[PDB]
Amino acid sequence: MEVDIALPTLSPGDLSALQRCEGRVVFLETLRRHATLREVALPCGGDVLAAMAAYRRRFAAVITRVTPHRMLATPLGVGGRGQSLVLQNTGPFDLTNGDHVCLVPPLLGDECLRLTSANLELRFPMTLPLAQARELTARVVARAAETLQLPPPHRDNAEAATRSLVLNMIFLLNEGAVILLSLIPNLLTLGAQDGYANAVIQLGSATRELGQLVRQPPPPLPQDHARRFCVFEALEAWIASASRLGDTLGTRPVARVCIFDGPPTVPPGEKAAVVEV
Amino acid sequence: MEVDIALPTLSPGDLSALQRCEGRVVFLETLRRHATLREVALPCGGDVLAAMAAYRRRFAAVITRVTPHRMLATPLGVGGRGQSLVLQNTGPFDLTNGDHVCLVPPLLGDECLRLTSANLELRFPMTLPLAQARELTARVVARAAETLRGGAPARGADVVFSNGRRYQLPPPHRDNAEAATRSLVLNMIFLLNEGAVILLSLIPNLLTLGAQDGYANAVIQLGSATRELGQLVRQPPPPLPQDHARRFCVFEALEAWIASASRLGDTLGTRPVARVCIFDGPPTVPPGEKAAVVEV
Amino acid sequence: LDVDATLAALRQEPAEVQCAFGAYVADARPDALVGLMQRFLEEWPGMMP
Amino acid sequence: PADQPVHNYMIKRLDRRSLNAAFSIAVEALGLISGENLDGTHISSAMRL
Repeated sequence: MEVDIALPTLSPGDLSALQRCEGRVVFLETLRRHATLREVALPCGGDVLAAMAAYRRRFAAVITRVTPHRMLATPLGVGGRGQSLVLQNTGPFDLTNGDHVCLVPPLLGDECLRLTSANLELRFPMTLPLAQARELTARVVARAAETLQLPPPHRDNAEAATRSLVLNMIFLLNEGAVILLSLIPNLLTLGAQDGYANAVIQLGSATRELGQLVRQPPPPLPQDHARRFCVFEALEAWIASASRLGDTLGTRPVARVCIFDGPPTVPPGEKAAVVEV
Repeated sequence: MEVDIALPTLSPGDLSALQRCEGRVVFLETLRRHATLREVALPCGGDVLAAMAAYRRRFAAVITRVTPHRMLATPLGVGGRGQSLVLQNTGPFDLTNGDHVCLVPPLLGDECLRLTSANLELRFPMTLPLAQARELTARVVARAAETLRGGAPARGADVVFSNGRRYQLPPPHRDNAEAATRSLVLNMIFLLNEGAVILLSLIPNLLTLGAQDGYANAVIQLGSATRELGQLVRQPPPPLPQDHARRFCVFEALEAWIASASRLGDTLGTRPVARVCIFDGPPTVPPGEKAAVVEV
Repeated sequence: LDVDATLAALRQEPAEVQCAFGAYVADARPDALVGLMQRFLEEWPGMMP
Repeated sequence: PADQPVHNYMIKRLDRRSLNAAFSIAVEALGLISGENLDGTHISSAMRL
């Protein structure tokens, strides 16, 4: 399948600028075979949180050719996992070989191929490696939680992010989880005889600030402490949650980079082969 | 895209052992049509967390036929149409037909080739069905945790079933299970406690609601629309001037926790790498025996 | 003696107050210099985190 | 890894300058060469030459 995006008549002042966008990704809404350019288009920059929430509700598409009439595309993932294509990087950090990439809305705006003749503008999302996209989502959601190079939130959707976060956190509290919660001092004392044990604990740990301020008594034996065991259940639940906490706030990694011959690290603004996942 | 591996000739006898591992998986570094055996090697006594984190920055590849000269591999990530391929199951328990496999390090007692002629070691990761692996990880971690607090060291229920037969979950001291897993249990238990503490610090009165009518009502209201009982998160007290030795900004701690939790969740596998589509064979493949698979 | 530009450009950082004992004065009231020093010393750490 | 053969197409623009000089000739010569004021005296043709 090859999504076909039709174009209206264009002035030569912007057609030649659109030609340069040969390896960026756009977000359709329905996967019909044909679709006009006006359809696939997002308003000018605003509320990076809302936009990041919108990328979840639509499936991406990367474009390959730009003819004076017609502009092709490719629906990224609907049935395929090995359609090796090429897409250019537009994020600040240079993405290296091996790691996955995730789509993130742009910061500060200023990335808008404002077309005057057609009277519309596009905002192609930037591409970041997973390790840094996670951190960016963390920073933005924390800042949203603060309000009860950086744009301010809107207080209408930030509450939705807070709701998702607080739900995913609330459902960690289990009658088994308290058993683990009981050994905070037994953990700190273990984080003293060795080096790695102390290394795993952070500095503003938000728990060392607790284990040295409050004593907790032995836990109450739960109902039927003979038949079943609770710590196992709580830990399994926590694995199940944390395996899917990153995506529920940001976006799943959409493709991983593979290059057969070129230099490993590809700089910003340069195309690099890829395979999707 | 099939890569070959130069093989520094070892000896008779050992080469037979290398021939016996004609089905396992190996983690390459980069997709080049050549590679030296010295490259795909890991000290078979190693930290499980770091190995599981490194498994992401590599490519899986299965060892097809081997010869005294070289051995041929086939990567799994990139591929055309997802062609079939053979795989040697090496987990502790069998895997059925029509499910998904996942790659985890040798969490329990380890097995590792010791190629004494070439003086290098190899680790071949286990091959587990999805849910059973996601539960076995929790099993080993929970056993280590129960041991940690010096409580009742045994409960006779550290056992896992799979297709009838009962498995024993070998004792946790065999190779280095008291040392090569400490990192994992620490890094998991700590994050769990930190998440709990942050939540309780943002909502101080959560555990003083109705035992059955308040907490459930709060959860159901939170899951539903925007009432939220006002700022259900009470405004935390104002922090210190960031040079006082006891500054504590709760929100930056929440930020660090989100980041670390996401990172830990991604470096755990649990995203299927293949799927057994065996055909013309016994529907249940026992451990140690090959099994037809199609990559996902 | 051109500081107006320096200040007008340096105040972009919102704020941070490390301490206040070093840059604050106060107009005393009568009944001074016997118990007034006592009223002062009692909260001397109150100015120095 | 191996490297592919790379090409590159580049163009470069010209630079444009000029030159000039001055040749101001007098008025008496202007007249006499044209002969408009040349009177048939044996002394005028010498001035023409």
